[PDB]
Amino acid sequence: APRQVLDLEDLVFTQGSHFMANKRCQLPDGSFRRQRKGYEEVHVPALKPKPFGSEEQLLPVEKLPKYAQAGFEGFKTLNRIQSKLYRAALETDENLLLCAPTGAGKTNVALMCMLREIGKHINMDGTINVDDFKIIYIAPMRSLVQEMVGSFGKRLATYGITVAELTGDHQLCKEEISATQIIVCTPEKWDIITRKGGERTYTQLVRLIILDEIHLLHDDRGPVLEALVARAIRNIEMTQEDVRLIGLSATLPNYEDVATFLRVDPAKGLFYFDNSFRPVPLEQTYVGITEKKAIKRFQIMNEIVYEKIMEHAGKNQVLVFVHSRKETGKTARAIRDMCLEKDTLGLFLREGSASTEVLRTEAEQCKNLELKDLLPYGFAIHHAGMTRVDRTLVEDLFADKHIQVLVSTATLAWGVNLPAHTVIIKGTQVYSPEKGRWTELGALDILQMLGRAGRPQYDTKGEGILITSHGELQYYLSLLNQQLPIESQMVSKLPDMLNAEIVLGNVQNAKDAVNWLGYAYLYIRMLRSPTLYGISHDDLKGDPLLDQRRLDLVHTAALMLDKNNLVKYDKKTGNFQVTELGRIASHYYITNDTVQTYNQLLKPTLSEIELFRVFSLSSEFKNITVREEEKLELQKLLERVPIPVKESIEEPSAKINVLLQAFISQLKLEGFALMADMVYVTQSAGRLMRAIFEIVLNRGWAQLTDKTLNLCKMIDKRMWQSMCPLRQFRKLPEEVVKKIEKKNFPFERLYDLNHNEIGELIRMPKMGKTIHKYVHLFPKLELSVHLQPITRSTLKVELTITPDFQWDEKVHGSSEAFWILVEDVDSEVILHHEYFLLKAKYAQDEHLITFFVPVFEPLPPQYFIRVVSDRWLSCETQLPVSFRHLILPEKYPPPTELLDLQPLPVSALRNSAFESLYQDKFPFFNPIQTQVFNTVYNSDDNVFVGAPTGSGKTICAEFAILRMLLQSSEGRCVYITPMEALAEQVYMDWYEKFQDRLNKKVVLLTGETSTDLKLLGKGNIIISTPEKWDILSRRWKQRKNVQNINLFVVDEVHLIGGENGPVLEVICSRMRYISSQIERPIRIVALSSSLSNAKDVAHWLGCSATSTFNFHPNVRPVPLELHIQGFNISHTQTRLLSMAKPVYHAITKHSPKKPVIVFVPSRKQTRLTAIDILTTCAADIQRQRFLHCTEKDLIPYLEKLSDSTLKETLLNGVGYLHEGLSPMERRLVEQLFSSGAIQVVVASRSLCWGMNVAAHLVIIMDTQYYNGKIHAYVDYPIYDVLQMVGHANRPLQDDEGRCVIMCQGSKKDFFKKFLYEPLPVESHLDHCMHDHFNAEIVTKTIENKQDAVDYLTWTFLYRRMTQNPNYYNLQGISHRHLSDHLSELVEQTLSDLEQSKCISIEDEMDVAPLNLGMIAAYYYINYTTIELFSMSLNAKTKVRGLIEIISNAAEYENIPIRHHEDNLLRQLAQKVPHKLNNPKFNDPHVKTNLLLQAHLSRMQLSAELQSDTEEILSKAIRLIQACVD
Amino acid sequence: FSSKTEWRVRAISAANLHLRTNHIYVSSDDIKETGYTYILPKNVLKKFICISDLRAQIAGYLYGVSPPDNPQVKEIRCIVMVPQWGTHQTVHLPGQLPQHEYLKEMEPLGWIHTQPNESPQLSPQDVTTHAKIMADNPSWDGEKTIIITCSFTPGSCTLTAYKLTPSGYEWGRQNTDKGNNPKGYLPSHYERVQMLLSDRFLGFFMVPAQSSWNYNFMGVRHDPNMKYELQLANPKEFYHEVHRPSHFLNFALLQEGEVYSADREDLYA
Repeated sequence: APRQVLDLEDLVFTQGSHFMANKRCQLPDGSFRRQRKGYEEVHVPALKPKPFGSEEQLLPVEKLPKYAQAGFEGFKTLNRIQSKLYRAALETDENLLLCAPTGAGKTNVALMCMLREIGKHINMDGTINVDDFKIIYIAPMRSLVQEMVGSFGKRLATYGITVAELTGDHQLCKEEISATQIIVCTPEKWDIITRKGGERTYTQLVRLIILDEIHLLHDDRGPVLEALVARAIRNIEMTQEDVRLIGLSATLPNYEDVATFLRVDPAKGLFYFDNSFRPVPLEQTYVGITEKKAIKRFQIMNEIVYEKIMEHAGKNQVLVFVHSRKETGKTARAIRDMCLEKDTLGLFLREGSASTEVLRTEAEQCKNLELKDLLPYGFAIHHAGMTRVDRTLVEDLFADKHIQVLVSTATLAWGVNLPAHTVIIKGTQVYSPEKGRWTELGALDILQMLGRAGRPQYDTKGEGILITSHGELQYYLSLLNQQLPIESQMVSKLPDMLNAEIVLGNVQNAKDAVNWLGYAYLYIRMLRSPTLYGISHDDLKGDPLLDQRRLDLVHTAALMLDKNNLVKYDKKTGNFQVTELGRIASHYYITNDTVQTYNQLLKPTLSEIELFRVFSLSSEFKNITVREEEKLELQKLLERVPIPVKESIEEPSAKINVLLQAFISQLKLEGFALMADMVYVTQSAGRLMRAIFEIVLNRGWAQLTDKTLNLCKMIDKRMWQSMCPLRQFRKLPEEVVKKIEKKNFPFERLYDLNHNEIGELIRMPKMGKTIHKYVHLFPKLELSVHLQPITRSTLKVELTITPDFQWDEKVHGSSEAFWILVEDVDSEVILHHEYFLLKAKYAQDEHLITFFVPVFEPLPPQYFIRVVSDRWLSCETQLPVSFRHLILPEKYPPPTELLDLQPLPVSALRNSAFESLYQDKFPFFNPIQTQVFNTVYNSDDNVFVGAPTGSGKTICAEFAILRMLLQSSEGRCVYITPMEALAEQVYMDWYEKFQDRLNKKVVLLTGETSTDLKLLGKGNIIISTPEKWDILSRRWKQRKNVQNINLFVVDEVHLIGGENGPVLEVICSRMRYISSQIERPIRIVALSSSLSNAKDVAHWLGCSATSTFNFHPNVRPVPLELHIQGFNISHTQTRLLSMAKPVYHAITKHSPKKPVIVFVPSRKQTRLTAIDILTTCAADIQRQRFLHCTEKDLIPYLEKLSDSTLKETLLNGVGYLHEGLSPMERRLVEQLFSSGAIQVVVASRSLCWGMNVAAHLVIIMDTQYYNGKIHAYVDYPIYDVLQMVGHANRPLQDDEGRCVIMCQGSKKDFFKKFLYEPLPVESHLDHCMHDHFNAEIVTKTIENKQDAVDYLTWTFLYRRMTQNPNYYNLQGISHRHLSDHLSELVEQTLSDLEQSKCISIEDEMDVAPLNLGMIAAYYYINYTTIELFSMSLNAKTKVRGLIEIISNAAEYENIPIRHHEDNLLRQLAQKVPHKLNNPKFNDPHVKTNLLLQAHLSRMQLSAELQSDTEEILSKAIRLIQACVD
Repeated sequence: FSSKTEWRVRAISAANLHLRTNHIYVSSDDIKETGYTYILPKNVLKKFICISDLRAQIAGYLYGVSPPDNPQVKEIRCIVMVPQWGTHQTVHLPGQLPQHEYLKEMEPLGWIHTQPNESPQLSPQDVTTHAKIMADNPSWDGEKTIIITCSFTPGSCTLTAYKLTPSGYEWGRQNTDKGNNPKGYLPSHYERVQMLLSDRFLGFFMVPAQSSWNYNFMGVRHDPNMKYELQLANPKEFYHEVHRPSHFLNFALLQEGEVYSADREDLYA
């Protein structure tokens, strides 16, 4: 049924955690009410401990398991309750709930629950190996977290397990806390950090989470804990991998409800203990005051304090918790002046004059605080404000009982643990800047501070006295005796909670939303007490499961999120869509009203003056108001602020604004109200300002993203930029800083000065050294740029960041963060931006970032490349990129129109024998083919056909081949493809197409010169890869089998653009030269993808424009739907992980029932992604949806398998393909896919080229990959990406084909631009140049410099140079410009070649090959290689040296380095015959040395590096022989 | 200026300068026709208006070339900002002219400056300034270089373009007195010239190398003989934090103020 909208206002509980859901309470046993004038006073006695059960004893630290016993030292026996549940603690993974009173020592129970998991992973020869598990301890308070990590560290240190607080900003400390286990945090911290995904790299390594003080469910903070646990549970149901959950709570009813919530089996998992189990029995005193007038009340409570304190003035100890900072000492001195007004009565707090150590209190005299007044007498004060160390010095004084009266704050109860014989809580009311008013303090605050009552050791029984308002007197009884219900405040926050779940992708639609809410505490409470939660029993009967209420609920949240633009959700589908605003909102924990306020208020043109106002309008501050009394000070503050507020008068906006400024300007405030307020404002300000920055940056508005990041920094650091950056190093003296600020000497001018010159400015030379340290500690980047135009629309930028600063991890820490953003001409628009992060290891290593930027019609004077530290203030470097000399490429002519033709039947070629190899495959040729046909088949001339991959150009080549077939019986044809994989793929087809049916012999070239020579000339069709056809055919003059070829075919010629392109270029060019000399024409047919500059390629390869067909990517036999998915997570693991769910969804959306291929960045990633596809397949409630046959049919195929997981993944219809799989395994998977048995295959990226099985939908996951050599990720080569995309083609059946490309934020626009447009292609020969000139000089094809220039004119480079001169660093388009350029080129190539002794240059004109060059050319070895050889090999060199010398060879630097191969190769290098001299383990030469020795020692390695070994060996012998020579 | 209150009024004012940006007027008056005609790309104009202030004159130096085969029109392709400070009626900028590589390709066309109150004449301070540049610089051609005065009209901006006449140039070379009415000043000294705004091409900025351009907030740090280098990057706004160090360097505080309110509540990260 259709949902209905409801009001969430009257449906929440105001004054939460003070709620008191029950309106009735109970006595304890001996309790009495005695009412006095103006105040009722209630008394309850101490509880009576339950008598020890029959044969129930405590457990010593002996009789519990061997390992766990460690770290319990100092403690001989277990507490009664600890001893009660230790069994279920260490013997079961069953979830726990304990309810036990404050003081029972609950922690040490949970500790055991940890020591179990710590024990779950253990080894004999090593203990507690720590990369298997991590534990999460959630504690309610900060002080408690701090101190807990403090003591937990000490305790667990015997194991050497590393436990730390999670205070980390996300990015700097993740890789830091990566190595951290058992991490302690506040529920909130865990929630943001999970919303960002900092957790999703941690999880699945988490077997245990502790919820400590889980009764915080009742607090306003409650919804957070509810959000955590709900997520954890709802998640476990998907993953099927479980987690222990250990709840700790104060003793309160609703225990079974919290049990249901934590999925604790009540049978074996539930634990309850009542208030009688408090170790020190508690006598409770509660005095409620009836006085309405506060003026009289502030007397009455004083007097109650006095009488109560004089009651204990004998031998005993009192502790006063005031909720004020200053009143800690205002309460004291009142007691003092009263005791003086008592005529020295109440004094003598000791056993005598000298007795009880009054010299203790007197001799401690001089101290930081006001204590000097109080200490001579019997009492003192404690709190965080006045001192640091003297707090510890007071705590020492209280423990030893030299002070029997101590007045303090709640942070003393929450911090380091000391009790008091009797404690007294004054007033219970506090000031809430969040609520804008005063309110009674929280449940946990009293519970904590009154649970400090009585000592465990020196005490018999404790008492406590709560002085409150009579109206709340009932409430505080329902707590400290278990009357109080624990209820959920979840409804208030429901819209914010829902958003963040959509943001994480954990809820797609309304249904998933109700499913989620079904995991909430509020759900079980709405179930078991509908009467309270707004459900009448009749409509509850009408809907027992609350399906319709949970549908109504969340519908209003959906509407709220839609109205504020966090989500786009239409009522019809019930589906949600996230917006970037929504993500920003979730990530900063900012409410959805604030975020829409920002959406409407924020505009590009905002001044700082206005930025502050917009900040002040944040809905988070809604209750902050301006009080009459403080409007006196606010005015003064208003005139002492730097940023004009004056837009606003006194109203909340002004107060909040002037407050933020006051905090940044570092100003102290007289009023207490304002202080607390300011604190609130500034603490929330970080997240607020940051979400502003993120938004305004995503929009691209340059100026305001500057103003906002700078504000962020100014808040973080508590200073304005106008102050010296040296201040962010707190290590520095204040007077020195102020001194350098005195004289104005711009900061970046400190680098020029040495240690002495620095001190000379401020005339404080003694400081000269130290200052210098800091100046060079301050993060500094220098940056260079290499810019080349790609198309008239886009330029390419290579930014080289070189660290200029000295790294210190006690300052810069593990990582340093920088935004690089390229801004347009006016510094107005941000054309592009990346988050660049330089890790610890890599300071001093220059990082290379490559990115493209657009240019526009009024070509501008320059762009700017800005780089700025995230956290660091006043730390920035700008780099003007000037276009003053830029020469943009010629705009590219329109692609030849696809004519509308009668689709050609196979019946065209009058040859029947030809028709046979087509007709039973497809009835008609596609429009591309039919348009090319007459030209390529019926005519003899050179053609060029570009069409985007998947267009069928192969049979276009086959046309020309058939023509040649008619031409001559013995007619010879050579066919080239740049990819060896693609080559074998062609050979398998053409061998059956020709040799089988047409009897014409078909061959495929190989490594060896001899065998290859013999191969051609016997064959009609010679299939080869550019390198094979370079070495052979360089010598072509002598080999008649090269010259006599009829047809020459270049497939995928656009690949010229990529590396190992020059060799392709050079062989096609050479081919032309041959056809020049042979006097017979040799037809050339070239095939490319869509090429913008196809004209040049054709002109080069000698095609008339009339026979040139260049088609637009929109011309494809089967139309393609391309979608690009941006992910804003830069850290690659997190990104890759967070695109897991979208993969499944991309299938269910775009191609639910049709074949799907998924390409992945890693060899291993293929497994993992097949798994994840299966585990989130369960989620859908739909299992094995991708398997189209029964399990009985797959058995014959599965018998052939080694890999055990592959069996599983295949069993559910997935399966994967990669490097390590046996060719039989691969063939099998391919068979299963194409036959239609399995609907989805995950494949390694490397297999994009050589894969013979196509699909309907293709999903590319994460276009970067990892390179060990520079230790960075690098983008997929574009042609690869286009190939993967072309792998969605199924012309036989589908009317469409689909592709989803999930990539990083940076890389989004690039794909949006270049996947749709035809591609430009440029020559690389200019760079890879020497080898060929050398080889050609050897053949005497270049006899002298002139011949060299002439040779150059036969190339594609020659063509392109004048087309886009700025790319080749040619500065003009002119004649003598190009001429001078080619001249300088052969000049330096021949020089460099002569320097290397590969050639001799005579008269300055002629050239001749020398020994070296001759060798090089003969064996096809890089010239630098054999030069290295030449300076390395000496008279005394032997195999030890020959190993390393042959290893350093250039052809071995193609060997790559994988993820963490620095340890792997070290472990191998340890055990090899020859060690090395301080080897770097990311260097491929070292790796090939080690792999080579490994091969010589016949060591069997992993197949991963074994493949590598085989490749090394392939080319080894040649190199060796060259050494012989 | 009052140096306290005077700073802030104008400071929150200038945050609206970008509003002017889209209402501008250009003097159309009698065209000599033997003269050059200057085209100003609109983008640099916008940005130049946006960095300015409504009291202190800021100035910028014009650099451009004439389009191929069209020698009688000068496209202004670049504005250079140098260390400078203004009065309400004039602008003090240093003796050194811009030297830099991106500039070598173009010729100097003169300068442009903001003019708090609109006057239908070239202020004596200007003709004198210009002549005195020209005296010391042969690089500047009398006939080719101009003064573009950009005045702030209500809610708007409005601009005119002047050339010195030789009478004017001589007077100005000679002139000492910088008052608003010097002896021997004449309307015969200057001439209006033809100028057009354009959206057809984009101009770019050159800006000081180790500092920014705006010295108004440090007058003692500015000198006629001061030297500077340049870079390709845009100007910061007038009241930008950097131009104003003395004000962000106002902190006199003792750290222990932080002792008060030592309740640290954070709980988030």
